[PDB]
Amino acid sequence: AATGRIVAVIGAVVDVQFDEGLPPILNALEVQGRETRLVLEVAQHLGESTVRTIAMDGTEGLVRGQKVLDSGAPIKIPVGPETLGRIMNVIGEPIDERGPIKTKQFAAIHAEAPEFMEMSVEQEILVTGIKVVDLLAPYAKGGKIGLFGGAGVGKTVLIMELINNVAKAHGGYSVFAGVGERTREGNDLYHEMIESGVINLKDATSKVALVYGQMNEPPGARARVALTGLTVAEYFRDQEGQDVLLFIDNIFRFTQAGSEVSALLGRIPSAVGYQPTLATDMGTMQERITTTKKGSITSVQAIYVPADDLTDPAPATTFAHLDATTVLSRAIAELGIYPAVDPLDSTSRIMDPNIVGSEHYDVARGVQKILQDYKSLQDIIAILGMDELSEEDKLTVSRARKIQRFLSQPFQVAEVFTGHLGKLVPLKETIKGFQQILAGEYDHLPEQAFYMVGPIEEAVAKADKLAEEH
Amino acid sequence: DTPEGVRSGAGAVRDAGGAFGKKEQADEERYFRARAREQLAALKKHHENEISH
Amino acid sequence: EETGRVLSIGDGIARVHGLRNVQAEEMVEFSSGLKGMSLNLEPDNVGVVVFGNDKLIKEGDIVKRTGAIVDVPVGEELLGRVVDALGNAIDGKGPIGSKTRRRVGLKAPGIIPRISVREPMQTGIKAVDSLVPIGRGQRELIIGDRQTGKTSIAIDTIINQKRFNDGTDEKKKLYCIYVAIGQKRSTVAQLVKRLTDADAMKYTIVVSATASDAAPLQYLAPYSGCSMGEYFRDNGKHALIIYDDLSKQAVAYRQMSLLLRRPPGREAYPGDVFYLHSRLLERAAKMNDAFGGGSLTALPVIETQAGDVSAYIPTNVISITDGQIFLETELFYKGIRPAINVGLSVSRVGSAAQTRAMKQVAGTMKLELAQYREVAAFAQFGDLDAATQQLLSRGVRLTELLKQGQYAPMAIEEQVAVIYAGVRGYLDKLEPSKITKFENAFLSHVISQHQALLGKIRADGKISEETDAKLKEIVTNFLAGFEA
Ligand SMILES: Nc1ncnc2c1ncn2[C@@H]1O[C@H](COP(=O)(O)OP(=O)(O)OP(=O)(O)O)[C@@H](O)[C@H]1O
Ligand SMILES: Nc1ncnc2c1ncn2[C@@H]1O[C@H](COP(=O)(O)OP(=O)(O)O)[C@@H](O)[C@H]1O
Ligand SMILES: [Mg+2]
Ligand SMILES: [Mg+2]
Repeated sequence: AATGRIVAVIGAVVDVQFDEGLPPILNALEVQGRETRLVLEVAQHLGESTVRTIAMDGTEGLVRGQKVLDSGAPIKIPVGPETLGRIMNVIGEPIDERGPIKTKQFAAIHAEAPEFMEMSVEQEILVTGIKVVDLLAPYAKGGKIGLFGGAGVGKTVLIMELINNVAKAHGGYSVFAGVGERTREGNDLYHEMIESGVINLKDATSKVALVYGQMNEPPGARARVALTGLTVAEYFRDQEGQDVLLFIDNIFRFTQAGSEVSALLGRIPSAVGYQPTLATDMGTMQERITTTKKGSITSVQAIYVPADDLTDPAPATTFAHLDATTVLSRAIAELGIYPAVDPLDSTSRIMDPNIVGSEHYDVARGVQKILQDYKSLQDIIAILGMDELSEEDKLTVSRARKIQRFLSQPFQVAEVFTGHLGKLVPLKETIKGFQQILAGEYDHLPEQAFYMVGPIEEAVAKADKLAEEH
Repeated sequence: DTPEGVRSGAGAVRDAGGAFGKKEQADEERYFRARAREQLAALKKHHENEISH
Repeated sequence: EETGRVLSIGDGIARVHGLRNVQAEEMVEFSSGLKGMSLNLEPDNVGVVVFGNDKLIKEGDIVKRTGAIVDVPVGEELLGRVVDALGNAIDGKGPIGSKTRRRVGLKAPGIIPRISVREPMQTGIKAVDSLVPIGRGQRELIIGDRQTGKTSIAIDTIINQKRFNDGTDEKKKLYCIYVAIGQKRSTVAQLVKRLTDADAMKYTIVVSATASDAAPLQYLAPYSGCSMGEYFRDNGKHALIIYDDLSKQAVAYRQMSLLLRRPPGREAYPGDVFYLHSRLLERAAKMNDAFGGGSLTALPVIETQAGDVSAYIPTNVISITDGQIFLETELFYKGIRPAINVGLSVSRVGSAAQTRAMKQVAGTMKLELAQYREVAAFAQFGDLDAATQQLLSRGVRLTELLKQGQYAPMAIEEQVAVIYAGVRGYLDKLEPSKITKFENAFLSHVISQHQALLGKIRADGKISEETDAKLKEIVTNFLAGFEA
């Protein structure tokens, strides 16, 4: 089909000249003669019937003049119920060594976004079981959740815990898109779900599909794996009227990969160094990941915050695309509170007394206010001394510290790290416990009793153990 | 005043991570570490009292 | 041999005209014998990076295709040999008898060929092996400023590997590879001298790309060493590699790309510096049993100017690595040597990549040190002996315990012994400035008299109750007899 020839191989950007009709942009080009499959996606019509293409795999071995065919369609991936329990690449190739993925329906990774009249206006609440999330920044069923955080702050652990708590319980299928992450973590997740039962290698009851492009992959591949995963999720939303859970790790890699190829594509660098087409491409991806009126897709996306700078363009743009945001602060993790959710930075759209209820809203706002007042008091402490503050100031500091400790919750996925058994706190118990702490009913209990506990019943019980060991 | 001028916020002392921030961090711990001991001892006395009765 | 004509040769970049059958990333040979790599295949010319001085190359030279993508002589015949980026021996001990050549740009193992990290990669450093354990197949970053001791940590691990290499079991044997990128020849020679006086060279391959060596050579060196380690990893053997100054590889990539007219980005580093470092480190993995069960451990070193770990390359490398060992100048000049900031230094446990005996004392040591750090950061003492002064004294004791000298790796059992001595409170009464003397004396006393205890600890891998009682006796007796 209009067999082209490679005219230049610079980095991942390969230019092909088509003597016959030029392939339209975003179509997939297959390089002939390579032992494996190398797919070149058209990016620009440079001119003189030449297309600038970004390779989806390594460009080593390419020789000028090599024949390149045109598929005629954007990269098409095997999609359907048969992808569950299978690991697939960006170009939809089985990488689990379990044979070909035999799906009767193929879909292209590139597609238009859902229309405005297809947007749903409902806002439910998803009880993850995490005290910080459910109280301060409640997640919503179908909403777009964002796990903002730096490096080594808890994004991967938190997302795996969310998979364990929600996805396992959720009857609908789930999709995990490992965009630009460590390959070791991908294998860990694959093995963990095998033993957990979410992926069954024997039967056909698997409930989670895996799309992985790790950082070992070339920049081009790392910029489309998210599109492949969301295409699979879209199939599980439109073709099948089911609720889906799309878990993507480090969406930031989607933006970063574009920055690694924009210069070769021929674009003038934008601020800091990202590609000029940052917001547009990010929206094109994100708008597709929504809950239409046909079906719901509750998406949890981990977003790496470069150098813990939220003002960085990549995390900054993604804030507008997410209904519920949970920012993991390194300073809190240094304090030891795990999860390291920043109580005064995390926000959710359903945090509305009409939606979450008056009591829930009041308790959450009280917690946030007391923590703000504690932040204010710390500056005074640094100069005056703790033994100089007023009794009201000391009471506020004590209660705020107790609340901060009670925010910490041991995770089942973190049982290996912390050593404590994982706990899941119901929303009612979370609200009741934080309300009691705000009231002061547990002021007599030491702060240590509130650290790494589940419900306040565990909190008071721990205090008694310490007294018995005193 | 003029918005352009750099504006400080609550917690800046601790956020800096300097000597004054560390002093505040340690000072808070030293106070409540002692308070917890008093509270824990009081709880132990309460437990002993209810054991007696 | 499809050949080309050098249109322009400048600053190591040859825009060869011809080579119509040249492969991308393929080595090409110049008329003078200099070898280059084709990177920028353009419609009319081929951008070739010469692996050496470009003075010999002149316009009109004939460049012949070698016919193979750049590869490095690979195998176990390179053990004990100081080689360059292209596998050419520079130790003057003779030609390397390698029979196998492996491409420097091979892909990393996939999801399936990997298994969870299990084996402990002992470094011989108390602080590393106790509070930030490193497992085999785990990429740990030795990040720090200049003259902070990162190379000291790496070489100490290299020397530590001896006690396992000279044994019998091949599971514990860990061949080492040191990749020197940008370090001067005198420094590399000093490192080799240390290794060959500690008889560690026998199991090390020292790939060297010094400052004199061309930017392409410095850029290729890490991949060469990684492939040499991949030889052991894919044959069931376990290997360790230290990419010294991966930042110096970044500047080599910057020079190579900019001289290749590739547009610059952040700090003029080419946009693919992240991939440059990612594809290298991702290769380090623990192969599953079906794939031989071998492992490749990577310890990249990154120099941070003024301790700004928020800089571009430091953040890029930090994201890639599993854990980071933070070395701070202030600790070094405050006496904590090695200057490991255990508070900020993090390392994924490697799914229990620490021996049980070490774990038992390390957990409590970690908790005590955390509490000590939280409370003893004032230096403005007012009056709480039971609460604070008790805690901070133990913290000082444990810090003195963590302090360790250079080129003296300790076996894991000896570390367990000393950490036991400190963590059980037996040294709380000992003077804070005499703790180090006690450490040395107790180490010697155990090794000489109670060597059976160390053997039992090592063999079992766990300190049982009976072994604990024996340790109680030993430490109490020596502590009583420590000061004559
Ligand atoms: N454990 C130690 N205790 C005390 N001093 C040490 C220790 N390890 C290394 N040093 C000393 O610290 C100094 C710097 O060590 P080293 O050469 O490892 O630093 P570096 O960060 O790798 O240096 P460079 O910037 O030259 O690459 C040397 O004087 C060395 O002897
Ligand atoms: N409950 C917890 N939640 C999150 N992280 C924890 C917890 N307990 C310990 N940790 C440590 O914090 C680290 C978080 O790192 P991880 O989430 O894997 O990378 P990132 O934070 O970049 O996503 C873990 O590797 C773990 O060692
Ligand atoms: Mg992670
Ligand atoms: Mg060094």
